[PDB]
Amino acid sequence: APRQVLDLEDLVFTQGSHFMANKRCQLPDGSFRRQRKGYEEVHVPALKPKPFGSEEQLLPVEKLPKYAQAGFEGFKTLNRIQSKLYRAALETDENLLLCAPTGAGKTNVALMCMLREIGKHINMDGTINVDDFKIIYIAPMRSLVQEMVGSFGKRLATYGITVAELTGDHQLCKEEISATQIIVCTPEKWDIITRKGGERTYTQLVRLIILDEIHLLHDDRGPVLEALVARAIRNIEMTQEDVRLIGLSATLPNYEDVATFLRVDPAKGLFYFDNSFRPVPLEQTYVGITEKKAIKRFQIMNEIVYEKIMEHAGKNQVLVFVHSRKETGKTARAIRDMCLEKDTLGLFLREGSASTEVLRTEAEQCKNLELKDLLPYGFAIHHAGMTRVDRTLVEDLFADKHIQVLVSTATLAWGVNLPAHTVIIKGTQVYSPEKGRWTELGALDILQMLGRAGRPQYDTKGEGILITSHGELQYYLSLLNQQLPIESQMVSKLPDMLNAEIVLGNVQNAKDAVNWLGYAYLYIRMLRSPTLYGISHDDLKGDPLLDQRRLDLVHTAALMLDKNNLVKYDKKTGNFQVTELGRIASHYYITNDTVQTYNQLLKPTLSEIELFRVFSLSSEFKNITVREEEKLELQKLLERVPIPVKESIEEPSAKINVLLQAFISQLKLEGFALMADMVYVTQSAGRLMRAIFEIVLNRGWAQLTDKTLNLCKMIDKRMWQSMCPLRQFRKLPEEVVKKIEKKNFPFERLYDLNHNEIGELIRMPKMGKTIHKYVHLFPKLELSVHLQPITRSTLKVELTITPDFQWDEKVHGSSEAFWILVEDVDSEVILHHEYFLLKAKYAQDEHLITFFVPVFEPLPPQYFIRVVSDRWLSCETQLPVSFRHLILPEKYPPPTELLDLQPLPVSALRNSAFESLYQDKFPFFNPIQTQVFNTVYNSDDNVFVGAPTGSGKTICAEFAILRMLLQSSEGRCVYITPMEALAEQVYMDWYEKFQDRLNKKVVLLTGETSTDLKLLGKGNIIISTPEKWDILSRRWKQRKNVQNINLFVVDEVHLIGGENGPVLEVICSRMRYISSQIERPIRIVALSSSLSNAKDVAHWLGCSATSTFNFHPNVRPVPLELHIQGFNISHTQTRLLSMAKPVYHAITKHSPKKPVIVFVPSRKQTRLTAIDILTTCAADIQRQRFLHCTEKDLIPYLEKLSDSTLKETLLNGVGYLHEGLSPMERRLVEQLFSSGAIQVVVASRSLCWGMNVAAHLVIIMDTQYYNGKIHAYVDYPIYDVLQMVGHANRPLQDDEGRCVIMCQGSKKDFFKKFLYEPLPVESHLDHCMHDHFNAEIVTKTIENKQDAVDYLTWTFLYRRMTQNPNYYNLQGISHRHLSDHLSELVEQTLSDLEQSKCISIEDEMDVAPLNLGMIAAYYYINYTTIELFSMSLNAKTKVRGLIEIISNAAEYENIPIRHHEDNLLRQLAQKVPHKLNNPKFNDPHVKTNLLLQAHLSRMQLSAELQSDTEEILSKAIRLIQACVD
Amino acid sequence: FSSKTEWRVRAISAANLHLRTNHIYVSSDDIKETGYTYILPKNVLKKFICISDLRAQIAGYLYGVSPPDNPQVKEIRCIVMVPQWGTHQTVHLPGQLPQHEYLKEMEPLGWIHTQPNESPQLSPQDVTTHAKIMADNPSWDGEKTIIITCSFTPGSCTLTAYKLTPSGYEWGRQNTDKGNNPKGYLPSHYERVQMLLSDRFLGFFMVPAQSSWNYNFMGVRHDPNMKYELQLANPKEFYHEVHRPSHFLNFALLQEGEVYSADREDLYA
Repeated sequence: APRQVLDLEDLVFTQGSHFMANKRCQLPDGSFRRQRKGYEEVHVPALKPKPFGSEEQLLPVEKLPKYAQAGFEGFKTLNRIQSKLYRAALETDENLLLCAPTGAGKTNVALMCMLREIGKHINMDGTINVDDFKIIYIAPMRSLVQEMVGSFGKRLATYGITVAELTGDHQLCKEEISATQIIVCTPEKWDIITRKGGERTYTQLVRLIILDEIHLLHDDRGPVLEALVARAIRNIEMTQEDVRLIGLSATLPNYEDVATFLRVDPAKGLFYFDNSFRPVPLEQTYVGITEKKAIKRFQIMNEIVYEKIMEHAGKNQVLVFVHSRKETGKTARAIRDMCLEKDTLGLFLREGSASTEVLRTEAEQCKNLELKDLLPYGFAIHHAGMTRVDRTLVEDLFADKHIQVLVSTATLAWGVNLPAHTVIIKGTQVYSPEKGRWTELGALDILQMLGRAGRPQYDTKGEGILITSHGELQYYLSLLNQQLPIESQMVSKLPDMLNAEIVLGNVQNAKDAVNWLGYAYLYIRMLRSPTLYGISHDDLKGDPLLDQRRLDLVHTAALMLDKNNLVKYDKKTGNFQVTELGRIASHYYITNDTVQTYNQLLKPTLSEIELFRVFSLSSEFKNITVREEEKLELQKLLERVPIPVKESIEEPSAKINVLLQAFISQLKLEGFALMADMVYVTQSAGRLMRAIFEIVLNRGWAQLTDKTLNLCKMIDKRMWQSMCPLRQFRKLPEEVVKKIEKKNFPFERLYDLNHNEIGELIRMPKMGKTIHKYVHLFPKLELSVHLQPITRSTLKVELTITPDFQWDEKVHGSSEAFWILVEDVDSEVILHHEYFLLKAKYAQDEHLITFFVPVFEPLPPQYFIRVVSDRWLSCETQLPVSFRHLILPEKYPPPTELLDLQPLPVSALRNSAFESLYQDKFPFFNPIQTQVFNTVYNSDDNVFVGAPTGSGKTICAEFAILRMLLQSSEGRCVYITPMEALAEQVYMDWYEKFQDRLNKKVVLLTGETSTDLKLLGKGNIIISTPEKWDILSRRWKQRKNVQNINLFVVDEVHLIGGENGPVLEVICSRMRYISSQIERPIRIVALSSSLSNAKDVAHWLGCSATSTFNFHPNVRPVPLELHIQGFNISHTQTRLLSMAKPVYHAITKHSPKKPVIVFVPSRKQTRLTAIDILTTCAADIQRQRFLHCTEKDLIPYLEKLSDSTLKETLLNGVGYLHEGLSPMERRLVEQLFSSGAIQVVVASRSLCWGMNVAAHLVIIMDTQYYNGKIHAYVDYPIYDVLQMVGHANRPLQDDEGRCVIMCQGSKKDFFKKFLYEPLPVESHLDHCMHDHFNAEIVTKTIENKQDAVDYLTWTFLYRRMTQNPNYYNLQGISHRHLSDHLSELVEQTLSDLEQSKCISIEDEMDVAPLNLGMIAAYYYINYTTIELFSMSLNAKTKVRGLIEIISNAAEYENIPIRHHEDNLLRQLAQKVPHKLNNPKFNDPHVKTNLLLQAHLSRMQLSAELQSDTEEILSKAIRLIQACVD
Repeated sequence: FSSKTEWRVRAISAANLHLRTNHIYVSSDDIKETGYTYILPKNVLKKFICISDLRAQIAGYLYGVSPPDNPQVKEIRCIVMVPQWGTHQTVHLPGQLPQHEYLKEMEPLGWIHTQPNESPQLSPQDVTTHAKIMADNPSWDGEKTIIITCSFTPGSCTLTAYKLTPSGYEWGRQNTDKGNNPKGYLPSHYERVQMLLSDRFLGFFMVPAQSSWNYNFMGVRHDPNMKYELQLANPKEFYHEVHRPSHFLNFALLQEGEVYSADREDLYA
């Protein structure tokens, strides 16, 4: 049924955690009410401990398991309750709930629950190996977290397990806390950090989470804990991998409800203990005051304090918790002046004059605080404000009982643990800047501070006295005796909670939303007490499961999120869509009203003056108001602020604004109200300002993203930029800083000065050294740029960041963060931006970032490349990129129109024998083919056909081949493809197409010169890869089998653009030269993808424009739907992980029932992604949806398998393909896919080229990959990406084909631009140049410099140079410009070649090959290689040296380095015959040395590096022989 | 200026300068026709208006070339900002002219400056300034270089373009007195010239190398003989934090103020 909208206002509980859901309470046993004038006073006695059960004893630290016993030292026996549940603690993974009173020592129970998991992973020869598990301890308070990590560290240190607080900003400390286990945090911290995904790299390594003080469910903070646990549970149901959950709570009813919530089996998992189990029995005193007038009340409570304190003035100890900072000492001195007004009565707090150590209190005299007044007498004060160390010095004084009266704050109860014989809580009311008013303090605050009552050791029984308002007197009884219900405040926050779940992708639609809410505490409470939660029993009967209420609920949240633009959700589908605003909102924990306020208020043109106002309008501050009394000070503050507020008068906006400024300007405030307020404002300000920055940056508005990041920094650091950056190093003296600020000497001018010159400015030379340290500690980047135009629309930028600063991890820490953003001409628009992060290891290593930027019609004077530290203030470097000399490429002519033709039947070629190899495959040729046909088949001339991959150009080549077939019986044809994989793929087809049916012999070239020579000339069709056809055919003059070829075919010629392109270029060019000399024409047919500059390629390869067909990517036999998915997570693991769910969804959306291929960045990633596809397949409630046959049919195929997981993944219809799989395994998977048995295959990226099985939908996951050599990720080569995309083609059946490309934020626009447009292609020969000139000089094809220039004119480079001169660093388009350029080129190539002794240059004109060059050319070895050889090999060199010398060879630097191969190769290098001299383990030469020795020692390695070994060996012998020579 | 209150009024004012940006007027008056005609790309104009202030004159130096085969029109392709400070009626900028590589390709066309109150004449301070540049610089051609005065009209901006006449140039070379009415000043000294705004091409900025351009907030740090280098990057706004160090360097505080309110509540990260 259709949902209905409801009001969430009257449906929440105001004054939460003070709620008191029950309106009735109970006595304890001996309790009495005695009412006095103006105040009722209630008394309850101490509880009576339950008598020890029959044969129930405590457990010593002996009789519990061997390992766990460690770290319990100092403690001989277990507490009664600890001893009660230790069994279920260490013997079961069953979830726990304990309810036990404050003081029972609950922690040490949970500790055991940890020591179990710590024990779950253990080894004999090593203990507690720590990369298997991590534990999460959630504690309610900060002080408690701090101190807990403090003591937990000490305790667990015997194991050497590393436990730390999670205070980390996300990015700097993740890789830091990566190595951290058992991490302690506040529920909130865990929630943001999970919303960002900092957790999703941690999880699945988490077997245990502790919820400590889980009764915080009742607090306003409650919804957070509810959000955590709900997520954890709802998640476990998907993953099927479980987690222990250990709840700790104060003793309160609703225990079974919290049990249901934590999925604790009540049978074996539930634990309850009542208030009688408090170790020190508690006598409770509660005095409620009836006085309405506060003026009289502030007397009455004083007097109650006095009488109560004089009651204990004998031998005993009192502790006063005031909720004020200053009143800690205002309460004291009142007691003092009263005791003086008592005529020295109440004094003598000791056993005598000298007795009880009054010299203790007197001799401690001089101290930081006001204590000097109080200490001579019997009492003192404690709190965080006045001192640091003297707090510890007071705590020492209280423990030893030299002070029997101590007045303090709640942070003393929450911090380091000391009790008091009797404690007294004054007033219970506090000031809430969040609520804008005063309110009674929280449940946990009293519970904590009154649970400090009585000592465990020196005490018999404790008492406590709560002085409150009579109206709340009932409430505080329902707590400290278990009357109080624990209820959920979840409804208030429901819209914010829902958003963040959509943001994480954990809820797609309304249904998933109700499913989620079904995991909430509020759900079980709405179930078991509908009467309270707004459900009448009749409509509850009408809907027992609350399906319709949970549908109504969340519908209003959906509407709220839609109205504020966090989500786009239409009522019809019930589906949600996230917006970037929504993500920003979730990530900063900012409410959805604030975020829409920002959406409407924020505009590009905002001044700082206005930025502050917009900040002040944040809905988070809604209750902050301006009080009459403080409007006196606010005015003064208003005139002492730097940023004009004056837009606003006194109203909340002004107060909040002037407050933020006051905090940044570092100003102290007289009023207490304002202080607390300011604190609130500034603490929330970080997240607020940051979400502003993120938004305004995503929009691209340059100026305001500057103003906002700078504000962020100014808040973080508590200073304005106008102050010296040296201040962010707190290590520095204040007077020195102020001194350098005195004289104005711009900061970046400190680098020029040495240690002495620095001190000379401020005339404080003694400081000269130290200052210098800091100046060079301050993060500094220098940056260079290499810019080349790609198309008239886009330029390419290579930014080289070189660290200029000295790294210190006690300052810069593990990582340093920088935004690089390229801004347009006016510094107005941000054309592009990346988050660049330089890790610890890599300071001093220059990082290379490559990115493209657009240019526009009024070509501008320059762009700017800005780089700025995230956290660091006043730390920035700008780099003007000037276009003053830029020469943009010629705009590219329109692609030849696809004519509308009668689709050609196979019946065209009058040859029947030809028709046979087509007709039973497809009835008609596609429009591309039919348009090319007459030209390529019926005519003899050179053609060029570009069409985007998947267009069928192969049979276009086959046309020309058939023509040649008619031409001559013995007619010879050579066919080239740049990819060896693609080559074998062609050979398998053409061998059956020709040799089988047409009897014409078909061959495929190989490594060896001899065998290859013999191969051609016997064959009609010679299939080869550019390198094979370079070495052979360089010598072509002598080999008649090269010259006599009829047809020459270049497939995928656009690949010229990529590396190992020059060799392709050079062989096609050479081919032309041959056809020049042979006097017979040799037809050339070239095939490319869509090429913008196809004209040049054709002109080069000698095609008339009339026979040139260049088609637009929109011309494809089967139309393609391309979608690009941006992910804003830069850290690659997190990104890759967070695109897991979208993969499944991309299938269910775009191609639910049709074949799907998924390409992945890693060899291993293929497994993992097949798994994840299966585990989130369960989620859908739909299992094995991708398997189209029964399990009985797959058995014959599965018998052939080694890999055990592959069996599983295949069993559910997935399966994967990669490097390590046996060719039989691969063939099998391919068979299963194409036959239609399995609907989805995950494949390694490397297999994009050589894969013979196509699909309907293709999903590319994460276009970067990892390179060990520079230790960075690098983008997929574009042609690869286009190939993967072309792998969605199924012309036989589908009317469409689909592709989803999930990539990083940076890389989004690039794909949006270049996947749709035809591609430009440029020559690389200019760079890879020497080898060929050398080889050609050897053949005497270049006899002298002139011949060299002439040779150059036969190339594609020659063509392109004048087309886009700025790319080749040619500065003009002119004649003598190009001429001078080619001249300088052969000049330096021949020089460099002569320097290397590969050639001799005579008269300055002629050239001749020398020994070296001759060798090089003969064996096809890089010239630098054999030069290295030449300076390395000496008279005394032997195999030890020959190993390393042959290893350093250039052809071995193609060997790559994988993820963490620095340890792997070290472990191998340890055990090899020859060690090395301080080897770097990311260097491929070292790796090939080690792999080579490994091969010589016949060591069997992993197949991963074994493949590598085989490749090394392939080319080894040649190199060796060259050494012989 | 009052140096306290005077700073802030104008400071929150200038945050609206970008509003002017889209209402501008250009003097159309009698065209000599033997003269050059200057085209100003609109983008640099916008940005130049946006960095300015409504009291202190800021100035910028014009650099451009004439389009191929069209020698009688000068496209202004670049504005250079140098260390400078203004009065309400004039602008003090240093003796050194811009030297830099991106500039070598173009010729100097003169300068442009903001003019708090609109006057239908070239202020004596200007003709004198210009002549005195020209005296010391042969690089500047009398006939080719101009003064573009950009005045702030209500809610708007409005601009005119002047050339010195030789009478004017001589007077100005000679002139000492910088008052608003010097002896021997004449309307015969200057001439209006033809100028057009354009959206057809984009101009770019050159800006000081180790500092920014705006010295108004440090007058003692500015000198006629001061030297500077340049870079390709845009100007910061007038009241930008950097131009104003003395004000962000106002902190006199003792750290222990932080002792008060030592309740640290954070709980988030």
